[PDB]
Amino acid sequence: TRITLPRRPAKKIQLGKSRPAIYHQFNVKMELSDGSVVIRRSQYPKGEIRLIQDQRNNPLWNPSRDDLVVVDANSGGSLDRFNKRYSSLFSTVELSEENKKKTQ
Amino acid sequence: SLSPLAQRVVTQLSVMSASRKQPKLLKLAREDLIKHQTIEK
Amino acid sequence: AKRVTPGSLYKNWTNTTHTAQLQQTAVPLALPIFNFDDISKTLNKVVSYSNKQYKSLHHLGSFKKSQFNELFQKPVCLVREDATNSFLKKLVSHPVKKFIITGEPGVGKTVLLSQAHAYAVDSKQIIINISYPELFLNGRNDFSYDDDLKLFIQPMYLKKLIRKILKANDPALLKSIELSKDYKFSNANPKNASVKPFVTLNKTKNTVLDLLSVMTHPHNRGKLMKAIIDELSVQSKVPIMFTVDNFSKVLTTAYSAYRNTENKQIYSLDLQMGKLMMDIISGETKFANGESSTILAISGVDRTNKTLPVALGKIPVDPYVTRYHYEPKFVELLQKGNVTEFEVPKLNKQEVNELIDYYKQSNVLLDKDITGKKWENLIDEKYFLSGNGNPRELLKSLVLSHR
Amino acid sequence: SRSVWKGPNIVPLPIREAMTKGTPIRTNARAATILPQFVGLKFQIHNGKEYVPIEISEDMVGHKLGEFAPTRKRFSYTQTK
Amino acid sequence: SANQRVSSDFAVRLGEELTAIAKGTSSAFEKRDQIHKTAIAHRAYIQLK
RNA sequence: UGCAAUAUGAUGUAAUUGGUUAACAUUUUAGGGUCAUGACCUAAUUAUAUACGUUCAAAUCGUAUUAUUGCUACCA
RNA sequence: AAACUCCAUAUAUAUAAUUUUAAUUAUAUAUAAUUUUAUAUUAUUUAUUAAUAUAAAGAAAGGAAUUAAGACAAAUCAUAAUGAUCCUUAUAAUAUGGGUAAUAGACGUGCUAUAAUAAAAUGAUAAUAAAAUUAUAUAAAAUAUAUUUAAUUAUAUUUAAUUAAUAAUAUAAAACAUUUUAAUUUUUAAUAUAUUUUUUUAUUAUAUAUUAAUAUGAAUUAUAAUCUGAAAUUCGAUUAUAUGAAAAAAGAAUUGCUAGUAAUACGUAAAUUAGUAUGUUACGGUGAAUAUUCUAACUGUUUCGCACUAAUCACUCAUCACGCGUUGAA
Ligand SMILES: Nc1nc2c(ncn2[C@@H]2O[C@H](COP(=O)(O)OP(=O)(O)OP(=O)(O)O)[C@@H](O)[C@H]2O)c(=O)[nH]1
Ligand SMILES: [Mg+2]
Ligand SMILES: [Mg+2]
Ligand SMILES: [Mg+2]
Ligand SMILES: [Mg+2]
Ligand SMILES: [Mg+2]
Ligand SMILES: [Mg+2]
Ligand SMILES: [Mg+2]
Ligand SMILES: [Mg+2]
Ligand SMILES: [Mg+2]
Ligand SMILES: [Mg+2]
Ligand SMILES: [Mg+2]
Ligand SMILES: [Mg+2]
Ligand SMILES: [Mg+2]
Ligand SMILES: [Mg+2]
Ligand SMILES: [Mg+2]
Ligand SMILES: [Mg+2]
Ligand SMILES: [Mg+2]
Ligand SMILES: [Mg+2]
Ligand SMILES: [Mg+2]
Ligand SMILES: [Mg+2]
Repeated sequence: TRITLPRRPAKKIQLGKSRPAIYHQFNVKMELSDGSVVIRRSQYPKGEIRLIQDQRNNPLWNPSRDDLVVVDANSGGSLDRFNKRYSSLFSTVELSEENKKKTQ
Repeated sequence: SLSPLAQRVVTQLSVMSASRKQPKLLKLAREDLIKHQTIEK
Repeated sequence: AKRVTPGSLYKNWTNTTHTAQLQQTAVPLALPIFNFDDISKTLNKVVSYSNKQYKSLHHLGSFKKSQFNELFQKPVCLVREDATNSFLKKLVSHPVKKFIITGEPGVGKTVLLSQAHAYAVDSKQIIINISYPELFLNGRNDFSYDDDLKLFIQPMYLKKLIRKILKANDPALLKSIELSKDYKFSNANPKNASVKPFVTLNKTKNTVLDLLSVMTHPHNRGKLMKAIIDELSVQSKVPIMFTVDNFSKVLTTAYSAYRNTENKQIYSLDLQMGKLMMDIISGETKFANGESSTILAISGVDRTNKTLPVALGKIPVDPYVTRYHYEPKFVELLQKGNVTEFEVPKLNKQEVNELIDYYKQSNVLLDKDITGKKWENLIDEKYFLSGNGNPRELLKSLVLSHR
Repeated sequence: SRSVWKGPNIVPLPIREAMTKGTPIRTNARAATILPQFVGLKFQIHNGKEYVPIEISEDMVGHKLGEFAPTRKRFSYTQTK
Repeated sequence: SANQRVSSDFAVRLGEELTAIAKGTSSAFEKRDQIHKTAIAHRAYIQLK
């Protein structure tokens, strides 16, 4: 019932002729949420990449900072449309109007 | 006769393998070998 | 697989009757020849055209579908005296010669146009006929935008129309005209294509006969037609008669199906083959020759709006009507040139009598009206069934309606 | 879909205790919309006989509280053959 | 017999078939003939009621 | 140290001078049903077993797999 | 049972000062038909007779309401009312929600398809109706946006006129001209043709390559958004872009219709609503063909049998299982 691809007769790699494995890697630049950049070795042919969510904008790794904005992927799903759809209500008036319910 | 999944995994294991991807052995002259020995020391 | 053997009728009824030679079996009959100078001699007679008129009226497209032109060897006309004579007489004697033919569906608006074309070929005139204007306004042809001639051009229809003009009009009459300007076009002729990229014309040494013959590229064919019409406008030797049939389509379809590069629909006047055709009726294109003459004809296969009634003065002007049903620019273009109408009167009992006589002679009637009917009763009944003199209804009663 | 110009459907429900303390909001108002202010609050939505607990995620905003409290549970045909 | 022709218009097909029958190239004469032969065969069963 | 025949099923089954389907039957599909028993339809399974030759035809001759016949050895 | 009756038919008479015009109309009364004669032929209770023939005169031809007695202990105690019972801090009252709406195989009755004797787009001196609704209403024109000249369809903004033979719902729609329309190389281009020009005849391309999988179908989904309502989540109808499934006319069997009927990709109005019909109830448009020889199936009577009579769902024959009695034999 199992599916497997057949084993071909392995080529014999003689004693002393066995070379190491050096896969092709690029010196890729990786930008964090802040302006910091780290050079690293990657096998993907992309020399440059930036991150939107990472260590530099996580509360657990950033306890001391007072203000810390969070963000997610853009142009995907229906995110932020729950705000774009309602323009009449906008940002402290709602906070004041949410004072109490007076129910018991 | 193979499946498209079989082809995909064969490509993945091609990326694994060293066949048809490694360059020639590095053979250095005697003088450059001595240079390299000094570098490493 | 290919079940359509050659020579088998596969199109609709109308197309089959129109294209298939249903007249190969028709009966030959000696009839008078259509000539205006002998109109007093053939005032009320079912007369046939001459070979000149038949070779013409064909390239021009004077004979159409759904006319029962196949019941006879070749198309024939009754001449009449209140439509053909009453029209051609004023055409000859009217200071400004531009008319539009109106009437009810089936009256003979086309046949009268064909009679006018026959008179033109008889009277040695250069004829331009556009016939069905839906072809260049429907969107089934190619177009482009000409930077110099700031208009849209339609190379396929332009080629067809220039070929119509050249193949119909007389080589002698066309060669009699000498060019006034020098025109330089591109070359699209396979012969001498590589040697010369542009063909050249010269003043008073070439003629319109080969001006039409030159073959240019699609993008330059618009300028080609501009040259044709401008030279024919400045010539003053032989008259030029310009004719458009089914003018209702153009005066009701202001915006073509041709769509601009931004979803807009291109305006008919913004599109060439409408500007050329409208400037001549309006009077921007002046023909030097005295008796050029212009004729238009509406069709009953087209919707009606207030444009034509307001242009002809049949009703007042209502400015609140929507553009889909009233077009002040078209009205203004029609009124700037003093176009006058011409309603084709319906047939009389005597006209029906002569038509039925000819139909009997040609054997297109039935035992029903040949055996048990007396001529007076038959003519009265058909005159009554034809809506008191509608030729199409008369033919349908006689031939099509079998029970 | 409720017309946007009317504004979101909002019902009086207690949120001040929900933020100041950890008290969950138990309610039968299944037709109320999940505004951006409820994220992180624990709700107990009535399903017909019992209150189902749910935590509000940033994606639930714009939906109705009653979409995550099924009222009827799945059908199972007992063939016995 | 007219529906076995090519024209997309029933009027054209029917006119073609009627023309064929007028010139005597119908494909149902054999049906008439078979029915008539069967009647000739069953003449005996006739019983004036 | 050589050779023989088997299977389209949920219950086996066509046959002989060359192109194409190989019953039943089984089953909720079910016949005709006065709501009704209890005789097709409708509802399941062949793909000439992976090879070799030919005219626009190979079930037909070899080998080989699902494996139970009958001789010789039977003074090892 | 027929007649009497209501909707329809014809005629008259009376009302409308023909600007509630539909006088081609409205509805009050009466008349008429459940049609009359004349010769023909078969016949035949003899002429007093029917079935036909059809010269004649008449406008004259339909429809629905009414379905007895007995029955099937047919349906209804959920339209309401009721006898017996059975709940009385419930089996009686209120609100918040969730049920009635779930989905394996079945089964009815309908809607929409599967293309060319047929489906879309246009038809402004607006081709042609009937019957209804509007004080718990109705929505004309007009202006804005979806979408660019318009128009057409959806929403908003204003609400005109009319409680209505007067405004409005509402320019019926199919027919009928025109254009198109894949399977289809049955097509479209390029040049040439010529008396088919909205067209045909040539030579090339339109050929993964002729017997079903679109430019048919609109189910199922994604996302804006809009109506009504306090509120569509479970569960309401809408336009917009996208999505584009099954279906290539259907097996035993089977349904309705005999004329203004069936059929109709013909539409129209009302009831039930704050809102939502593929249902119900009504109105008109266009309009068929088929029939005088079958076994069967129901009935109204009839004739033959009857041991049934709360009557064939009748009644009624045993030995074997249960208890008690009496007599044989031995
Ligand atoms: N002999 C003869 N036939 C005529 C005449 N006029 C009309 N007919 C016939 O009647 C038909 C009427 O069609 P047309 O002549 O196109 O009439 P029309 O009024 O132009 O028609 P639409 O354009 O469709 O409104 C013609 O095709 C002829 O068959 C005439 O003068 N003589
Ligand atoms: Mg015409
Ligand atoms: Mg021994
Ligand atoms: Mg009665
Ligand atoms: Mg009764
Ligand atoms: Mg019951
Ligand atoms: Mg009660
Ligand atoms: Mg229900
Ligand atoms: Mg029913
Ligand atoms: Mg169709
Ligand atoms: Mg449709
Ligand atoms: Mg109309
Ligand atoms: Mg009315
Ligand atoms: Mg309006
Ligand atoms: Mg239509
Ligand atoms: Mg479609
Ligand atoms: Mg739908
Ligand atoms: Mg659906
Ligand atoms: Mg309603
Ligand atoms: Mg009786
Ligand atoms: Mg009885």
